[PDB]
Amino acid sequence: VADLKAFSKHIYNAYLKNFNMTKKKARSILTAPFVIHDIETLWQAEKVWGLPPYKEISVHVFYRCQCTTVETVRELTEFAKSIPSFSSLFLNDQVTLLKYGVHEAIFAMLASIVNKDGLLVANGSGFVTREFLRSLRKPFSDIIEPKFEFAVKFNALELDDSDLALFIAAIILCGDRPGLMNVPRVEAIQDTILRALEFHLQANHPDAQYLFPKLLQKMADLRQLVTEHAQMMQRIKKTETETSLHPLLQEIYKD
Ligand SMILES: O=C(O)CCCCCOc1ccccc1CN(C(=O)c1ccc(-c2ccco2)cc1)C1CCCC1
Ligand SMILES: CCCCCCCO[C@@H]1O[C@H](CO)[C@@H](O)[C@H](O)[C@H]1O
Repeated sequence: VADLKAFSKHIYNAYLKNFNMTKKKARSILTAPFVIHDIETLWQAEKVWGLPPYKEISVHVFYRCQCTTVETVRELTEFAKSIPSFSSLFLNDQVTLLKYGVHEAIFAMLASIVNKDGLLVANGSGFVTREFLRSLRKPFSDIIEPKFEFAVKFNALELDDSDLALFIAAIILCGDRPGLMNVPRVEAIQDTILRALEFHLQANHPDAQYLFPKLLQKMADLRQLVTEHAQMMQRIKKTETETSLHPLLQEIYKD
């Protein structure tokens, strides 16, 4: 309880140092950004704002998701490396962790910039509506909406940034990942983060009953969210041959 408090402080600093936007700053903005809600406003935003050559509205928007997804893998990688227990693993295990962990963490973190009406883009200087993203053609509308369903429920838990750092540290440092070399070591670290999380919630959310087991179920739900995301990504790679898929995301899905 004493030790695990110090542990959590370090993981929080890892978080504050590496992530380009806190949930704190996102809610404050979300409560002014340029609203993108149709083709004209997307154009004006671009003309708020170097991607692959143009194809069409839905694909262009998918290119922008893809670029932000890659940018977030970057942050998550620096954040992981800022955790001494992560950085102490052999480099191959770090890659295995990030490979199977980042999309779960990405979708967890995504909730911070989402409300029921849309999400922030371009570092908070823009806001893209959910109805606009719903209007894109299949399969680009289908891959977007489920993340929204997840976020609004997740945001009802009202985690702050110090909760999120442990929660995401817990997602990354997961002994379950296929092809781990040193499983007992990663399981041990995961257990520690989870114990630290449990205590942290006790102090930070003293009136929130069931919050810890609530968040453990969200980790199980994120796992299913990502399975469905990869399946949709398989369909896009198969039916949308003219859409470019970033090589880094390719190396992640190839598993
Ligand atoms: O999986 C992969 O690796 C392949 C990529 C598919 C990812 C599916 O993308 C989704 C789905 C749901 C919610 C958000 C996003 C994309 N994101 C955005 O922040 C974002 C960025 C730009 C726009 C935009 C600009 C102009 C008009 O719209 C809109 C949203 C999040 C997601 C996680 C990191 C970023
Ligand atoms: C930047 C952090 C995220 C990295 C995620 C990408 C991991 O890709 C994997 O890299 C391995 C070599 O390291 C290959 O042996 C695997 O075939 C490949 O799937």
